[PDB]
Amino acid sequence: SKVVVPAQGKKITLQNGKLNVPENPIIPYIEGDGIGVDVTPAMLKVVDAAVEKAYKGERKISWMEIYTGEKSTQVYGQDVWLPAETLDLIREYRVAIKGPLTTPVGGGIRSLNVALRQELDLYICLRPVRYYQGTPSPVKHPELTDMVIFRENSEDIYAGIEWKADSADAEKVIKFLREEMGVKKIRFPEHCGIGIKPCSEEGTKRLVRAAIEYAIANDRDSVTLVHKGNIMKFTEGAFKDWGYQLAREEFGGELIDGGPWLKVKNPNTGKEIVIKDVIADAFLQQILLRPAEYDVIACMNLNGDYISDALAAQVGGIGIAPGANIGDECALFEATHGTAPKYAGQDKVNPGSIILSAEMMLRHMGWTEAADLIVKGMEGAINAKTVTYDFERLMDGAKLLKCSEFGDAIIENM
Amino acid sequence: SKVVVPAQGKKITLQNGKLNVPENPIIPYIEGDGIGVDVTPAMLKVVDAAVEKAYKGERKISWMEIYTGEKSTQVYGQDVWLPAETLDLIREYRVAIKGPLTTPVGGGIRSLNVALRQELDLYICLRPVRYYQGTPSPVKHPELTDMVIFRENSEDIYAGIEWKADSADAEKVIKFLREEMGVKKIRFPEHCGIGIKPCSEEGTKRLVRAAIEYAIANDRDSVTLVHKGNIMKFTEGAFKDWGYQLAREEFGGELIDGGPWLKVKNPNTGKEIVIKDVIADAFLQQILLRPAEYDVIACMNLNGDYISDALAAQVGGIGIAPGANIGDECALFEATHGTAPKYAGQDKVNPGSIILSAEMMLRHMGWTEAADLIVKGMEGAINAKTVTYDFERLMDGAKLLKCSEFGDAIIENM
Repeated sequence: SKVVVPAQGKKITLQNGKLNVPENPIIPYIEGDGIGVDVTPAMLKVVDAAVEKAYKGERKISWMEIYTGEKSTQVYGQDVWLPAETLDLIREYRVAIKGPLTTPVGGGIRSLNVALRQELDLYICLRPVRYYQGTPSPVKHPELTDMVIFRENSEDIYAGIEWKADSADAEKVIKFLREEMGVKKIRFPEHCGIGIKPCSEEGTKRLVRAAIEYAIANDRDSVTLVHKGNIMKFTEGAFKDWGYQLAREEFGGELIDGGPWLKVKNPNTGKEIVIKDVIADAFLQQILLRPAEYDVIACMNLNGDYISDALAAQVGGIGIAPGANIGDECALFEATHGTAPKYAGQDKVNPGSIILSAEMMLRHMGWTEAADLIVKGMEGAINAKTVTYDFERLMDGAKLLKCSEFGDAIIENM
Repeated sequence: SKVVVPAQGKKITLQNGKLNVPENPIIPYIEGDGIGVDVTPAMLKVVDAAVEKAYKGERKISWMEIYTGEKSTQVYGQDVWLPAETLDLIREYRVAIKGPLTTPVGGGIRSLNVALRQELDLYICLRPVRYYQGTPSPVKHPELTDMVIFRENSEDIYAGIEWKADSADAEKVIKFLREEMGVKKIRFPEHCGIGIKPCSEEGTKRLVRAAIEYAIANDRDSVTLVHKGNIMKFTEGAFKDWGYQLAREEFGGELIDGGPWLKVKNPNTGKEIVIKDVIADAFLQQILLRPAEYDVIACMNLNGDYISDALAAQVGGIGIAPGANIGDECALFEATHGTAPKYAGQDKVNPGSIILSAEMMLRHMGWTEAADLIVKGMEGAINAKTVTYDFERLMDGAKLLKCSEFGDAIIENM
């Protein structure tokens, strides 16, 4: 209604579990608030150059701007932070990409990023982190990290089910818990905020299924379920048990030794994938002390959030980390950093996160050649030490480029 | 009843908020399971040598063995994992120290470490992590880390309030949430485990009060409240607000700029302590990229658990990290690693964690001189590269010592 659909261009189609991508597909993109205004132009330009180069003019993306966040209020009026038609158009066109998003405080509005994930049921938050050679790192051996995070997006304490301390609601559920359920374990029931943490069998088996499938499809070496199940036995501990059950039941997993670990034989390469688990606080230690031991990671919402952020900091990628939210019906790729408003408009932040999320978008579309050209350009620009301000402070002998110029340096190294 | 109280020795007394420690105090110690049998002898020997050396024979600790874990079942019978009299004797003698503890699976027994914390109301889990010069680290600059963690021990998702998927209880509380509370946000209400996360005003203000007091008493530079309050507004977000409120209300904090940060003037040194906050997933990134910016940390149960484990791994201290659980009436110091049963009895693991928890025990007793002699010995032994197997693998040119021998190397460097 305020989105103008491209006169040239055709919709991507879902023909039962498989995307049928035209040569001129319409992709919705949400520009983003703050530095979204800088990074999103850089990404439309390097993706267009990559499909122009890979398919020699045969394929072209028809970009369609849709709205969410601060820009949606400037287009539809001060009150609409998430238009109902963004949800519809992402549902419809099947794959979209977005920049960083401002959620307001003061108006009872919960996280717009989490709102897109939950409203469209994009239950997989897929976070690849690997080291790009030559980026400045805080750790001695960042090249040892090559992990892919499958983070559950629809349950956990992130579902936003909670009531304020002293609210009627809170008093009511605390009354129910003490009187009807007989819980004598809340230390101070007065002036007490309550949050609910749900974890279901359908919710964890659909994420774990995707993670092992990823491992079979890319011959990864192992799937690690991370959980804090020694203290949270019926949510986090249920996650690890339903995860192992699904690897036994659906993937024909077998005990290594006398357990608990399983082996899944990859029906294509013949190799064995280890399904193992590790407690989430020892895992935060293990990614720093033995990163080469881990590969594909499956975990719940909160932990997945912490794990990816922590891993992206050790490889030097806080600003170049890609991300996707995938459901059965559509996928939304995204810059995983913030709106950074101090820099907005100055053309200086790193466009690397949304550009590498656009390669994940291309790869997902089946446009592998265009997608390999972007990570080829990326490696080259960083190796050329022809870099953005955030990488040049930490590097000696680098050449400082603006946001837009690092975009052309990715195209030059293609 | 099976503990034999020392014929020489006198009880420590609490004479309103202040410990009155005799020259020959009786300290309860729980040996611990697994490698507890190796580390706890090393710690009784280096602590005795440190008080012998510091006070030239005037003071002496009367050690009294009490029981919890696997050894309690061998003393009181197969079913008693936590005797009621351990709780009483730690209450009574005021300060105790313990080794690693085995909680059994199969018998519905929740975490014995968490059980001591909650049953004795030791609401502060105090975790100091600093770098000891010359220990092998995974990061380029471990010397930049010097933080003290104040982790809330009595609330959060760690209170163990939860019900299994498909249990009558679970069905009942999910029914209450959907019908009586009108929650339409649980994605899959069938086959769903539910955990409760409580956060009260009394529960967070008593931890934050201790953390700022620590900062005033040791002239630390700042207190950082870390929380995941953008998604969990009424528990984690209530934590940050009640934390700032208590710094305004009780410590006379003032806005820096137009907020949100506060300044508290230290009434002894005149210096300003910054009370600031940072979201918990960006904080896991910040301790690796800018560790010198942070000092005293206050946080809730789960986050505190993750933060300390992560910080102890980057300074090379997964096996030398000290810890305490402090309440208003008693304190329990502890090895913060596991029972490690494969090595148990072999005299090879690092006794550094329980020894440095014993210096925190000594310091807490007011026996500062004996406590400085232990960290003097520690620095010396590690600097002499006269070290235990876990540090020698990662070091070149080290001399390998057994557990007991690293204990004598701490005494030699005293």
